[PDB]
Amino acid sequence: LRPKLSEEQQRIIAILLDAHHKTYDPTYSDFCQFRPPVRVNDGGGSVTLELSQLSMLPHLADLVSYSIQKVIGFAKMIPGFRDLTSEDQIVLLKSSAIEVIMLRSNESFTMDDMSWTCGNQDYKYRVSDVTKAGQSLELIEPLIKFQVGLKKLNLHEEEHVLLMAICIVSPDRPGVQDAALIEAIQDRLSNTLQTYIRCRHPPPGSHLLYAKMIQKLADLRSLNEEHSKQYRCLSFQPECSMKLTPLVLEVFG
Ligand SMILES: C=C1/C(=C\C=C2/CCC[C@]3(C)[C@@H]([C@H](C)CCCC(C)(C)O)CC[C@@H]23)C[C@@H](O)C[C@@H]1O
Repeated sequence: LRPKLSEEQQRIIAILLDAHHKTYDPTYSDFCQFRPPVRVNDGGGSVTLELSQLSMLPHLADLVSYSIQKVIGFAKMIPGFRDLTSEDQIVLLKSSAIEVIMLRSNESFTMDDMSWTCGNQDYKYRVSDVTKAGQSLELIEPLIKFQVGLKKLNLHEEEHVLLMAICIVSPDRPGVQDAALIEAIQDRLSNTLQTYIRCRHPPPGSHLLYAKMIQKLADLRSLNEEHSKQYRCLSFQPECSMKLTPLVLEVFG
């Protein structure tokens, strides 16, 4: 069976596409406003040197902080999100922030050279640039594999935005009060996605794709946990707080 998208479902997709278009600048034109990226000579991938300098942290922390703000904006536009209490809204945002950033970054990720390309060389982020931000390969390598796998799904933008929405509105986040309401909202979203794939996504991908996308959400949980572990280590570095931002400190602290 391939039930047609209901008027409500079509409206949901429209709202999410619009929300994404208003919160994700494909030209990355604001990036020049972030603290400048600095790339020290670390061909050896020296953890000691990376931690001593954290040369790329101010820039990437600003990029992440900026992205969290955009995600907050996107989330507020998710149909039903505002029906939740502010406490639940914040619980969901803080817990999904890094995951949505990883998902949305797939738009700048390119398999041409396995980097996040957001402009000229200055705004091209490679594994080496992330390690220069004090991040561990224990996180970055799996992150890259995740990006490639997500790339290969060749998601329509409709699927991309629905996946980010579903990621955010997850009832199984620690601290949520009204898990029931959250699940109802997510189910409305998941049903839209499943319905969209079944009647709009041409094979060989008409089906099976929903399962692959849901698996990505599971992968994201592991990446989230891995990032939290690495962020903790990074936080031990003296003077690190100044290289981050208040929003970043709050979300991951
Ligand atoms: C942000 C966005 C972009 C890229 C994402 C990247 C590339 C650089 C390194 C990042 C920011 C990863 C880092 C492991 C996260 C480190 C954060 C912290 C220093 C606080 O522990 C996660 C996603 C990666 C650019 C654009 O796609 C908008 C998107 O929204």
